Amino acid sequence: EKLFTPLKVGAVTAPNRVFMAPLSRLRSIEPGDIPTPLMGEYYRQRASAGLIISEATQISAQAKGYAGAPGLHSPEQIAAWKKITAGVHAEDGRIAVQLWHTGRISHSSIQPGGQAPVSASALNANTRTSLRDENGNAIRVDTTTPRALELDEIPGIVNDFRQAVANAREAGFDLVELHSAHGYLLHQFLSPSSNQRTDQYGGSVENRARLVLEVVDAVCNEWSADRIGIRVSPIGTFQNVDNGPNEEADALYLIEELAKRGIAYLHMSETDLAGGKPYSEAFRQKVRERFHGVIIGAGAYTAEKAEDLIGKGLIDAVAFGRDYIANPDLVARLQKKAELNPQRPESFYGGGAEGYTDYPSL
Ligand SMILES: Cc1cc2nc3c(=O)[nH]c(=O)nc-3n(C[C@H](O)[C@H](O)[C@H](O)COP(=O)(O)O)c2cc1C
Repeated sequence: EKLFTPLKVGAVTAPNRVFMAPLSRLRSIEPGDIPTPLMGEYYRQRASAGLIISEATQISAQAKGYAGAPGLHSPEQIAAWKKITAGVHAEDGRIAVQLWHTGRISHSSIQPGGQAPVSASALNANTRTSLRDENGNAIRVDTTTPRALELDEIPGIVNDFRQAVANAREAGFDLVELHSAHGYLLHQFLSPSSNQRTDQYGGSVENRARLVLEVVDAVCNEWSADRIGIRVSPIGTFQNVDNGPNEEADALYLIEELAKRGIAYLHMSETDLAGGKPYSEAFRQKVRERFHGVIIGAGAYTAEKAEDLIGKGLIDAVAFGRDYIANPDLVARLQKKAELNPQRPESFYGGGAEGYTDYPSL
């Protein structure tokens, strides 16, 4: 068994390889998109994880696409996150903040000034996001057609990521995870399906990856490379964003570029919740030989699959999502081979303590 052995992950050392995947639970305070003491308790309950990766967190107000998702741009948000990271650290845990811009997966009603959200191009995502109704309950609503970012707006986006990472450091996070997956802003630029730009930020894979790599360079400079992770989902289709006709070659280009920056980790979201074709061992080997930091696998993993791939030297750790929703002490349960609590999907998004902090530990 290798799941319960330590792993150096950039600036910190995880005592085990059972990581908590980033999970939007949409329970923040509005107005202000502010983390809450209840969120603090939820994360504290899970502090035995090798590493906690937080729910996706806005780099800016414009970044917002979901009602109830927290930010890390305002003083009030920084102060609230400080309490949450202190709680995790009080229990000898480690926590990374996942930072995103939702781009076109958003709605005008939650944008600054109530205006259209932004993206690489001006075509609708043709999906839904989650807002709140008049009583504060999560509701699904069709995405608003975006405006294409103007070329002179791109530096501001890079700066917003940079500033959010500065803020993450002050808030006491151990690492940051850039959300470059699942059809959100960075992935919108990466994918040819969502990027029809004719400037240097569209066309070739070099142009499509230009933005995410500018962001990686900015955040490594702001803090340190050993503090930076990135989540990608470069094979398959996610939230209507596929990865184009040369997805494998384009993925390896991006991974080679990321490797040059010497960042802490590469987190691969292998499938959407609806499923997809499995990664081949050949492709995993091609990834492994290009990236010289920690590789985290994710997507419907079992402990058995995690052990198999860690044992083969293809990944270093596994992030569990839904099992972590339902099992605060997932590490102890997997170590002891104990049964897991049943999941209650109706309370994954929005609401309060029920379905959030009421899954018991052993
Ligand atoms: C309720 C819920 C919220 C999620 N929120 C995020 C998120 O904020 N960021 C992210 O990268 N992935 C998010 N995902 C994807 C998970 O991180 C994970 O990749 C997915 O649940 C598959 O892994 P699992 O089979 O271990 O649950 C979310 C998944 C669920 C079920």
